Amino acid sequence: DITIFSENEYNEIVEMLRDYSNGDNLEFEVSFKNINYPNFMRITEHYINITPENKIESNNYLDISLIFPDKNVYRVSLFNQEQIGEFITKFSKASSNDISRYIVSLDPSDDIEIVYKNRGSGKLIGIDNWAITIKSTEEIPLVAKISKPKITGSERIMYRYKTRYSFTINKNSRIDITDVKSSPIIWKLMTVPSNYELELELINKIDINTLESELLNVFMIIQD
Repeated sequence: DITIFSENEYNEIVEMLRDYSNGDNLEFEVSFKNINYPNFMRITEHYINITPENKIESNNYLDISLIFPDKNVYRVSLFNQEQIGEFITKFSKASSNDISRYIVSLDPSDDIEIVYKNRGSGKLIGIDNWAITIKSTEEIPLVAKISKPKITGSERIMYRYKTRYSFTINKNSRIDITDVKSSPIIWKLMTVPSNYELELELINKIDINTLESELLNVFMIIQD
């Protein structure tokens, strides 16, 4: 019998879980900090071997994030491997203004996912003793009427090439483990050293005690 949350953290997260179940397009995520390569290998191997095939989703994609002055983000995800290659080749010498103009011109499809991340609605709680962050953010999917944000020329761009493995451990939870190549420069991206991201993403609201037990299970895999 071991606890993750203190009394104040428990009560604040309970309110976050309530807000999550009540608001449209809200996501609830528990991000694990300082995941390195051997952790990545252990986690991926652990879940691939025991998770049923239809509950395993594997995706290679490029996330282009346009960060506006208000700190909000317009993010385009390209899933088609050839379009990723064409984008990298055609825009390697282009300016941020030229790239941003092309990014907002793209229309959503099965290979192109678009989302507007309202970081102002963001609620973030760090659990210092367990190196995790509990976050709830609004992510509005722009699918195929779309009213896109205006390009002024003061946008910052961040590129993230991701190799993601997603495991649906039950009806309300999903483990996302990702090998990420991050860079604000296009031609550098595919060769920059990988950072590793691990998250427990909710599909539906759960009791905080169920959240505690699920997080403890992930910590048990990570720990040496």
